[PDB]
Amino acid sequence: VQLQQPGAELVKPGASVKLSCKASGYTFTSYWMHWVKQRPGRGLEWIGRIDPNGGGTKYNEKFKSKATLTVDKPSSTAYMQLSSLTSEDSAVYYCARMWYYGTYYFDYWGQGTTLTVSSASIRNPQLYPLKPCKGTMTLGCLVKDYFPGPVTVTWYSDSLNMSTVNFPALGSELKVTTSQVTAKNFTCHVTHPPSFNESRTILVRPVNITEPTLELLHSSCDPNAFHSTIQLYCFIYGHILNDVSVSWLMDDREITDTLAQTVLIKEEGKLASTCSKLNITEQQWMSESTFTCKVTSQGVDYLAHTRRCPD
Amino acid sequence: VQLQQPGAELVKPGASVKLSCKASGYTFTSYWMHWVKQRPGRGLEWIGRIDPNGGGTKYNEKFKSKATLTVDKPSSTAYMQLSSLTSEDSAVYYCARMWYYGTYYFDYWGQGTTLTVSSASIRNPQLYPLKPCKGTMTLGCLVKDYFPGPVTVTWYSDSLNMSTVNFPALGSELKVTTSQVTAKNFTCHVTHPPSFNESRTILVRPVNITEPTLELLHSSCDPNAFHSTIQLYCFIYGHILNDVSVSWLMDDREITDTLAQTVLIKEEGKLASTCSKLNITEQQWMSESTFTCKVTSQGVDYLAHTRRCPD
Amino acid sequence: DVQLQESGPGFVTPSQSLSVTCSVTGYSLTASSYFWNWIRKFPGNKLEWMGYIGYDGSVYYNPSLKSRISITRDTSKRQFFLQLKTVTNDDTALYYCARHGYYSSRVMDAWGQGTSVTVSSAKTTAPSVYPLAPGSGDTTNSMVTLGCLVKGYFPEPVTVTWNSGSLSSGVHTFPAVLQSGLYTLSSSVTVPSSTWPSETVTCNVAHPASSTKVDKKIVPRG
Amino acid sequence: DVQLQESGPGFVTPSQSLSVTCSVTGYSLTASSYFWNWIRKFPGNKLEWMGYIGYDGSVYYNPSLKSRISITRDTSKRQFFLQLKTVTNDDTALYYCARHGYYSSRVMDAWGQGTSVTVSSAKTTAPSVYPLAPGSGDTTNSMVTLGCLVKGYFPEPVTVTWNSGSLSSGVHTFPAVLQSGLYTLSSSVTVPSSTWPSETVTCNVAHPASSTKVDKKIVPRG
Amino acid sequence: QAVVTQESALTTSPGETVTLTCRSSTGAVTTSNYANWVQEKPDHLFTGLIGGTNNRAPGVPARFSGSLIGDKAALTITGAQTEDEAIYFCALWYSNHLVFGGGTKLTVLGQPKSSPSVTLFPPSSEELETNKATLVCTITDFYPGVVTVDWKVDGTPVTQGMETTQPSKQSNNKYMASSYLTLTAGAWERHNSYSCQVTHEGHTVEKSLSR
Amino acid sequence: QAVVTQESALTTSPGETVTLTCRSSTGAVTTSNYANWVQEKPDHLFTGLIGGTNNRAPGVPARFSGSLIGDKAALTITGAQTEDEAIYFCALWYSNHLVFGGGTKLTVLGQPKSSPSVTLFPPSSEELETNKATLVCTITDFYPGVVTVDWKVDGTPVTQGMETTQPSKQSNNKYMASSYLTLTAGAWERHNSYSCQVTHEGHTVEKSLSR
Amino acid sequence: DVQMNQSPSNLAASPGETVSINCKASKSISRYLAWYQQKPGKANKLLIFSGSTLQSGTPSRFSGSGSGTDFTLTIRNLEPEDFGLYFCQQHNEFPLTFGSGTKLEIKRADAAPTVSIFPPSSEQLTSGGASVVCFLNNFYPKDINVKWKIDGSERQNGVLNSWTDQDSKDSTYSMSSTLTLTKDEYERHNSYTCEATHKTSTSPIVKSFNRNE
Amino acid sequence: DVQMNQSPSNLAASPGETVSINCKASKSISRYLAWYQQKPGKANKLLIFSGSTLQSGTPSRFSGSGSGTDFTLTIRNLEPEDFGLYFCQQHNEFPLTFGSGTKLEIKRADAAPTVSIFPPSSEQLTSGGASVVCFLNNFYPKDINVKWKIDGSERQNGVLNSWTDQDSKDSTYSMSSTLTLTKDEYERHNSYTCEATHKTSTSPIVKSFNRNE
Ligand SMILES: *[C@@H]1O[C@H](CO)[C@@H](O[C@@H]2O[C@H](CO)[C@@H](O)[C@H](O)[C@H]2NC(C)=O)[C@H](O)[C@H]1NC(C)=O
Ligand SMILES: *[C@@H]1O[C@H](CO)[C@@H](O[C@@H]2O[C@H](CO)[C@@H](O)[C@H](O)[C@H]2NC(C)=O)[C@H](O)[C@H]1NC(C)=O
Ligand SMILES: CCCCCCCCO[C@@H]1O[C@H](CO)[C@@H](O)[C@H](O)[C@H]1O
Ligand SMILES: CCCCCCCCO[C@@H]1O[C@H](CO)[C@@H](O)[C@H](O)[C@H]1O
Repeated sequence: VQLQQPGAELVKPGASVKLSCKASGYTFTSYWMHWVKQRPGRGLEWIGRIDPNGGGTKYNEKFKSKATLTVDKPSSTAYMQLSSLTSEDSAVYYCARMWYYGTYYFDYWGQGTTLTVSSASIRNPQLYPLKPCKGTMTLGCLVKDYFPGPVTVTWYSDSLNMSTVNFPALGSELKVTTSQVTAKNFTCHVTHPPSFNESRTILVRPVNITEPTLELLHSSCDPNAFHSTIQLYCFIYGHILNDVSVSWLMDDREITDTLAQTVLIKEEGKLASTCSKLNITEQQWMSESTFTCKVTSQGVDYLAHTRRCPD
Repeated sequence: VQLQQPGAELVKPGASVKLSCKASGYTFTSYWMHWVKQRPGRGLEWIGRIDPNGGGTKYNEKFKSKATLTVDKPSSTAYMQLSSLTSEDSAVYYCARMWYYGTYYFDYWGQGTTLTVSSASIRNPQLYPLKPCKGTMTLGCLVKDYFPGPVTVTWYSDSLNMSTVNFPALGSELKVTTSQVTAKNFTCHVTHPPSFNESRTILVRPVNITEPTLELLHSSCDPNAFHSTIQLYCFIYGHILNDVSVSWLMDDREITDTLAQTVLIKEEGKLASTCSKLNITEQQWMSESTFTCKVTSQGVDYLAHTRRCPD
Repeated sequence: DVQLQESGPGFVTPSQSLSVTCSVTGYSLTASSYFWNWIRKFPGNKLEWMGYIGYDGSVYYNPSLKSRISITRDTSKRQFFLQLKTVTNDDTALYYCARHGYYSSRVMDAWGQGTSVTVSSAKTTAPSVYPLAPGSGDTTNSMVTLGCLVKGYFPEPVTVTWNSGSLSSGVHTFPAVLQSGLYTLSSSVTVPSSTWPSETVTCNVAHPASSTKVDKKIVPRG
Repeated sequence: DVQLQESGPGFVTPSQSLSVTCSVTGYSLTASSYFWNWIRKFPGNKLEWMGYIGYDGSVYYNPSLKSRISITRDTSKRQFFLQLKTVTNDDTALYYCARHGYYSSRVMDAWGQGTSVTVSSAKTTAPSVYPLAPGSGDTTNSMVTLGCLVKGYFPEPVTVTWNSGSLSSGVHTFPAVLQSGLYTLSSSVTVPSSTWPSETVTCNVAHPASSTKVDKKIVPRG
Repeated sequence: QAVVTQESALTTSPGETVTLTCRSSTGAVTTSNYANWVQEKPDHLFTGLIGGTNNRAPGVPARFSGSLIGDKAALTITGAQTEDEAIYFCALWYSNHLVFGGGTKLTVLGQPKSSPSVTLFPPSSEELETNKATLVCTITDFYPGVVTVDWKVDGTPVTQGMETTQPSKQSNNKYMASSYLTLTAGAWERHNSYSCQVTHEGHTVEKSLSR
Repeated sequence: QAVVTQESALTTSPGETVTLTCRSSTGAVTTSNYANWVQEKPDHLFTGLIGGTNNRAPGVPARFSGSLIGDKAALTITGAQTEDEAIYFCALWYSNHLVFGGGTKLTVLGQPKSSPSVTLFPPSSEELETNKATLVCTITDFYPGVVTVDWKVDGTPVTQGMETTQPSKQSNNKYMASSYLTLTAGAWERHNSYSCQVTHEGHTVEKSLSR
Repeated sequence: DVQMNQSPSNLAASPGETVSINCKASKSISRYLAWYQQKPGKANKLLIFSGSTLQSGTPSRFSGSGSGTDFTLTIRNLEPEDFGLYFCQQHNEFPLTFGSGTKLEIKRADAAPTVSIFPPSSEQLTSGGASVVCFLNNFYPKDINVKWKIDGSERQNGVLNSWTDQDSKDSTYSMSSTLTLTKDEYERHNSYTCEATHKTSTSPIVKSFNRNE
Repeated sequence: DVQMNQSPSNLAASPGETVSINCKASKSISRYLAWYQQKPGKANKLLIFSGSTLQSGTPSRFSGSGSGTDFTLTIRNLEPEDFGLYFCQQHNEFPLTFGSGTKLEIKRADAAPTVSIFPPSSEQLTSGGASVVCFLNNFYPKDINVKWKIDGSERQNGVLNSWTDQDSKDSTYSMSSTLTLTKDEYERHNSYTCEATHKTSTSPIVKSFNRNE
């Protein structure tokens, strides 16, 4: 169920406006359509009720000389036209469903249309994209100078888990919208009546880094052999297919005399897994010196450290 | 170059035999063909010389009444026919090449044909396959009872590096041939003149076992962490695709409380490689107890033992 | 490159829970073999290693702080958090987050700036600003040191300027002294003793914890 | 299952090279984690572990035998070989090959029967066979023990039967005694003293090292 | 005319029960008034709760009940949830029209204090092409809904172009706001360090940028 | 008639030089005799070495040379190899025929002693279907070429059906032989253990089987 | 825990000179001792670890030596960037423990403090309290003493002192001293004096005021 | 090397009885000591390792205990298959070393030896030597003594003894004794005697011959 109303309308004093309320997701001719007025900082005022099944219109005595109710079955749309408009009429007008058969109750309301009645000049919005400034994805749009009052904002994205926040306006008529993202591109779309002053602005800052997993294993003494060859195995799983660089260190000083054997284990599309083998002596392992395989990929230094278990 | 002569011939006393010597790999009409007689335990006797280019035959005075030389250019074959045959003529007759132009010298000889002149009865060979009897591949054939004297043997195989040995005969007329093999099937073929008493006998005992490689690795203490999880990795490379069973032991007693994680690493046609992971406590590893992964495949027990490096 | 930034409450009441966040930039909290520590310095320059959480999720704490501290992490936000339960005045300290694990032997290879945490049973207080003017007459065309006493406020910090920053040079702002549960600070500016009688010399004191902004003009005494 | 079989020369001259082969059945010499050892027993029942070659090709020797021994292998034949250089009389022993590595702590899980090696500066000698008959008359229908003395032969073994195996029961063949460089052995058979005077009692002595086969009929003395 | 009166604001703790009343100037509310109860939440979201005098609308939890108590209509919430904090409007039918009340602001206690999330955006290149600049400091998810904002570039800004909005309640019953520092493009090129401080319950959350 | 005479046997060490002579009963060998030298190796393999009096055949190593020394023809091997151990025949041409000598058996020393490889084959099922049986004991690769064979089933076989061949030289200048134990099928079913012993230079190599 | 004892707590030097800091360990830490450096307004930075191993970015003029329980960091040819805070950390065992630290300040010519005394304001005396202030600006060395005198009587109660860091421009120090009295006590007396004893003057620099208008 | 001392060297028992063998170590071998068994005509077979761990096929009647430098193998409810040779091996360190071994023979009823003396043959006296032989067949226990007497004079030179293994059918022993003389020495005397002292007779069993035909 959805009752679609325009975001905002603008007229000049003495003119007439035709507000609409489009139905969706329910039987159009089975519910009453009420119209309710709300001025900022005030309560609710009932205007009129219209029966979409027939022509049953009923008005409050206060609004009889100003309001006219209409129903469009082919378009499934309710209408309220206001005439003799003054600044006293600038308000949000909601349409609401009411159930008639059996019990009497309300349920679904519209979002309301903000009607402004003014002869003042119009200032169209200025859209500036808000640069996140590295240190965090948080995008946003600043709607600087605009005027008769109302401004609406929507967002486009290439999917993703995205949240949006629309902030209240300043007394100097400035507005801000923001978007938090949980790798795509983004843009914001702003509408500013009169008419459709639809502006749009785009922004994006992408990323792309793959983090591999390191397993530093060790070949220990076979208890059946007098001498065992101690060898360290640096397994790098899931790195970028063509970007990996392995070096070895002992006590945090790079090993250059002994050569390591670095071979490819597996390829999975654009990813790969490799193993680097390095031999050390039994004395070096027994000395409780540390050993490190430093893997460099995409400018990132992953490391793995090992040492015989002391005590 | 090859001078092909029959293995052996048999005639009755007073009859005539036609021995042949087929040429191969050289100009047939450019070499002299000599015939030389050798009786067992004696030296060589020259019989005749024939010129394949013309009809130049020359005989030793001793063999003029018995030997006749013939040359067949279309068949590239020399012939010597012996008449008035007695037991004095039972011998090996070789054909030999001699170079005429420039210098006079011998080079290539035939294998010789063993001519036996006898009226005795004929006993055809009995082929029995020699069972290697497990404990070693060594196949063979026993040619039990046979007679006028000569017996020849050849072998068939489905390729492979194969060696063969043909043994001398007993005074009771028994023979043996053997074959050493470096997984196929084998058979032996025996010829026993008169005519072609070609018999054959087959034998085979196949095998099929794949030996995997074991690597028992160990995750040691990270010197940057206060507590490290000690884990043993039993890598089994190149086992049979659907036959591998891994169990774990500590101090040669099977581990049943702790569960191991055994997963597949890679598949290569009918082979595969897996890894079994087992967690142990730091105390268990420091206690210098032994740890074993016992891998069973195709009824064979491969094992890997590990232990912290002592002292 | 890696950047660590601390974020705390500034002040906390005793018996309450202390929570400090460390935001990490450049590296992942799950990158292989890195360990993220909380350490703290007490007023007497004593450093105390509190604990760490590892790249693998493992944690280890100083035994003197066990049962009180808890280190957690959010890897999507790339933040890790220290929680200290039932704080006392002996928990007042400058809290750093650090990273070790680049080198092999338990050495901090990255440090944050640190965030100050005062554990005090005191509430937010706006300061009283008093003028500091000489108690005697000035010789003509001499130099005069005027000042402002910003007394009885909590918590830190407080910002003191002179003539809205016009008097930049000749300014001395002293570190606040904590007496009872309140801070006392003194600021001074040196100007020509001919500028003071003909122009305005005012200190602007801003205490954002109470949203206080006051101006104090230094008027000669009589 | 695994079977180990030794194969040696039987006897070797001092200062020469000793070579012993171990044939293996059932298992590969390269199967993971198995070790193949040479061990030997001296006449006084003392066992000495000599050394091993590993599944990986590595070797390790008893330090008392280092620079003298060498252990090699042929993996296609599934054999492994011990070579001992410059043998002396103190190298006379029963040589076994063994397999350890099934269990974790250096314990022989398979043994061969063993092959005897006599290091002696002596050559092949056929034996002299003398009869052993009583030096007195026999009571009628008594039992008589006759025998054969197989003296002065080298090397072992020698095979002694009685009437080509017809006299199976009542036979005692004693272990040979090595004096000088020669072996002496005695065999005996017990028969009715009524069988001896009417039938033939002959010992058959076979020494294959000299291809000797002799028959000695036990004739009564006078 | 006929007017409808409700309480200005009520306060309940989670798990408790609360009653909101609706009085008519005509004297006594009856079943002929069809006492309707509607719920308003942030972003102008109205939801009909109860019709008749007790006829619950489909999709409304059972903890909302309606009745007539004394001469007034009454909406009782039995076992209040934190999601029930909202503005509740009464509506009575008189012959040919419907009259709403002023609404009752129902606050639900027990909600924990929440520190604000702050994001500082520098001016875009397009705005710097003009002769001005606007640094944007957005603030979300703070409770209670009172907050102050200061700026710091030259040590202690006094006036500059510091402007803030009033706190507005979010759908999660937390609050949001935004602050702005308007300066000139020349002043932007002149200074380097910029910082927004957001003070809430005596604690300051600060963001900063440069370049 | 005219006969040709050579030495019966000569012996040389590897690396040394050796001369084999060829004398004619007619008096003196000349270039008109075309003194040919041929080489015989095991398995009846004859290879022509030298023609004329010194005309080396293609494919013959240069260490083989021919000459006329005194009244005889002569083949000189300069730097003898172990592969040269063979039977060397001389051949002289007389008018209308060619006369061979008796041949010289050239032995090359320095060859190490080699123990025999022994293989014991049990009787096949097809032979056991008859009323007899033949155990086969093959022997190869032993040097020197003298060997004795014994059998063991019932302790000490005396006669039975023990038969052996004479040692025959292999192409590698080692020797081969075979032994046979013929028994009855009933005797085969009666006994279980069977063994062949092969004694060479006083050392015994033994093989055995059962079932 | 391993207790690290660092010495000395304060060093003064000029650029180009050589200094040394020492750390003792309550128990043997093998070679695992690290030296860290902190510049004013900067995060802590690791210089040396494992006793003598330098980071790639640590200048060669820094070196470390020692073992067991005695370790020393030596800094040769001091550059202006080297003045700051230094501290040692044993990294042989958990928990990781640290030393007290050493402040290396830069030397400069001796400077006499500008002394200035301020009486309490009327705004403060309205509430019932009084604060007498004494400033000593731009002096070196840091060693300085302050004596409060009321009618010639020394006063030690109610005094708070606050020293500044070494100035990043002229290498001087500044000190504030506040004496707190009640209004009733402040109005009992006439002459208020602060005396500043510093290396630059044999007699103390005396600043006073009379409570009488 | 580790020296293993095994005791006792000989045990005699009947089926159903319990026996124990001990091995001392010159140095501590922890728990790593193994017991092996050898039956007559069979290869060595590992019974126990690591002091007390049995192979899967080792019967439960075999057990092992001990540590450090003292280890004991106990065999309860002896079966006829358990009689043979036993030896210990330390497997704590290389080189692997072994003990002397223990022979466990089966008991049987005491049996007197059949004694038989043989003079030298004419074939041997042709060459110039002489060998006098004395047999002692089918006796138990193995303890037995032989004295050679020539004309009543004891002879100890030129004597060789040879004992058989315990018979696999009747559990008895047999012994041969050969006295070697020269022909010249043999023909100097008349009476040749061997005396056999055994448990089954108070007086020694005496067998003699006269050199006179
Ligand atoms: C580490 O050392 C081992 C030896 O302990 C190396 O493995 C040997 O490699 C050679 C070839 O270079 C082979 O001939 C040997 O058979 C190998 N030994 C075994 C037991 O198989 C290994 O290559 C070395 N690896 C590195 C990275 O240094
Ligand atoms: C061995 O122990 C490790 C823990 O030290 C296990 O890894 C953990 O597995 C659980 C799931 O069971 C995960 O939630 C943890 O995140 C893992 N730990 C880490 C550090 O990643 C591992 O599964 C165990 N393996 C075996 C075979 O026991
Ligand atoms: C590209 C590889 C990224 C790996 C991110 C792994 C983040 C979580 O990893 C693991 O998940 C477990 C969930 O049960 C947690 O319990 C563990 O603490 C954590 O280590
Ligand atoms: C199916 C797997 C069979 C593996 C058989 C490997 C046999 C040889 O393996 C290795 O070959 C090297 C050659 O240089 C030798 O030096 C090494 O000693 C040996 O271990």
